[PDB]
Amino acid sequence: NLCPFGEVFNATRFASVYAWNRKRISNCVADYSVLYNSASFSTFKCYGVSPTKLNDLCFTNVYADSFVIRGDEVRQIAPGQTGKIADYNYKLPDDFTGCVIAWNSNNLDSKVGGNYNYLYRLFRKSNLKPFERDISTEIYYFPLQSYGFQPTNGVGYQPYRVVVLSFELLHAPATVCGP
Amino acid sequence: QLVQSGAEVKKPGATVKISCKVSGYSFSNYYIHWVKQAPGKSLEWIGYIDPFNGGTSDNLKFKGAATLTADTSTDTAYMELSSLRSEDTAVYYCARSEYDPYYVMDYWGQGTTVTVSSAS
Amino acid sequence: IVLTQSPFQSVSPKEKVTITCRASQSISSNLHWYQQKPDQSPKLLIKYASQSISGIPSRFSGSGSGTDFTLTINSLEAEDFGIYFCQQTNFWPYIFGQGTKLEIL
Repeated sequence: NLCPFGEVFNATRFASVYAWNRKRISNCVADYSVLYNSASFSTFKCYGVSPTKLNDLCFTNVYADSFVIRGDEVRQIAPGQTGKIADYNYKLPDDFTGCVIAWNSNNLDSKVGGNYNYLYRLFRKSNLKPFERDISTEIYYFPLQSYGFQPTNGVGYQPYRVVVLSFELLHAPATVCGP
Repeated sequence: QLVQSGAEVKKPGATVKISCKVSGYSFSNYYIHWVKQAPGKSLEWIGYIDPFNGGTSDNLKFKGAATLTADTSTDTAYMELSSLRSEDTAVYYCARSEYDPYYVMDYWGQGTTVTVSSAS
Repeated sequence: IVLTQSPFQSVSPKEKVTITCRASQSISSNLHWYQQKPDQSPKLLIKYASQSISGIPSRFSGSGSGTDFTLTINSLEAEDFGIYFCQQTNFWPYIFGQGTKLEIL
């Protein structure tokens, strides 16, 4: 069979940087070749494994995540960084095997005047540990401020939908990777 | 400024590694692109490595197992090309890159040919 | 994301000679352009197709709309021309068009 990467890549809406769409996935066969024959992203940076290799390697579980950031801010998403999204909203674990995809969101997440519905978490009582989620608005004020998504702003301040993958064959069984 | 290895020639079947060392800024905080330059033809992108993690976004077009590794100790990136073969007798270039999606390759290595023949 | 800008050039120098980056269906606002010299590691000329980086004489300007972009080398002489490659962007395999060699009288 398969299992629908569509609902994260080919979806409509987008989750915030603190409330982000976490999704364990398993018992599949996944045509990463689809991820390739898409040819629509901006960046497809793959840690601990090369895109051809993650095809022919055992996968027990996945941890797909869907959200958005402001363009430049995508730099924050890497092992060992600081910033709003880098620490105060997420963190890329340093035992990692999955890998990251991201691309512009202009005619889906922007418009004249801009969009507001996206809210970061600018402060925090605790910089979100690897992969953790503080979906509240705890004080440190409630730090969740929006970002403007304007066609005339900086391109690094244009909205970029990010979708991350995170693989885990700890000891869990088979049924991923396709072939 | 970037510095490669000298010009090289090899056999089919086996593999090779090439390198590129950096000077003048914070290496560990700047991508490095690897670009193939054809023999008497156009260009072709082959990948890039982040210096700090295996940010090896790898163009598929040729899957000669073109693996990227690096080292922040000596500030040198390594391109491990496998399956040396006819389509590879070209000039490979490291290239200075933006750290994230402002990608431009403006500072380069000397460019190194990796010739492929039937023998040495 | 295939590019097919301009096979080569053949024109009197000193003129406003245009090389026409015909982008495929993918309208990417971003781009780059690099100057290549014979057996010389090329260097990016036009950053983001509109901004100038430090160290470029203003002989060749870059512009364009959506997908289709252009580079107008204004008043180019017999001292500067070589090959000129176009550099795609965000679309994942950052393909490079088959370039723009520049020959002149």
